[PDB]
Amino acid sequence: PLIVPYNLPLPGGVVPRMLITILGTVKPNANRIALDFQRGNDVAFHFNPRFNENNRRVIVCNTKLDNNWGREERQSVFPFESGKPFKIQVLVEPDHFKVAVNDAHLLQYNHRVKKLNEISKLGISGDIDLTSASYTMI
Ligand SMILES: Cc1ccc(S[C@@H]2O[C@H](CO)[C@H](O)[C@H](n3cc(-c4ccc(F)c(C)c4)nn3)[C@H]2O)cc1
Ligand SMILES: [Cl-]
Repeated sequence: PLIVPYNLPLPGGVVPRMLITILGTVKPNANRIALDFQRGNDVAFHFNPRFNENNRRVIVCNTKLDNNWGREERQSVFPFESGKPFKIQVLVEPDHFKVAVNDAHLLQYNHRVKKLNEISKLGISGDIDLTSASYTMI
């Protein structure tokens, strides 16, 4: 398995039609996972499954600019499961990141950070065994 937290460079930044695929297995009794598409110190797109936020499972998405988190976007569809293998696919579209988990569409996140070419790394962290992290053009 790859060492978590893992940094996946995205050479030249992201572009529409770029597909990022992450395979891993959630740890037993997981608490949290995060994907962080980063523009330097800023987080263009934070995708954060929370397994126990006041006894609810929720995905929180947000952007961090100059160390400040913005408005959260929340999704109660929660496709992750402690102990089980998952696939996350993040497709960059012109106006949003489009996320599918286990081949089912989950959410879209409109681009707040609009310099897509400057979003040139992806951090993967939290309560997973990480099998692979890669990208391709579709
Ligand atoms: C005013 C204010 C008060 C409280 C908060 S809470 C904050 O909410 C953000 C989304 O709005 C992020 O989720 C933040 N966050 C989560 C993680 C994280 C996730 C998974 C992981 F596996 C690792 C290693 C780290 N890192 N930062 C989280 O602290 C926010 C604003
Ligand atoms: Cl969290």
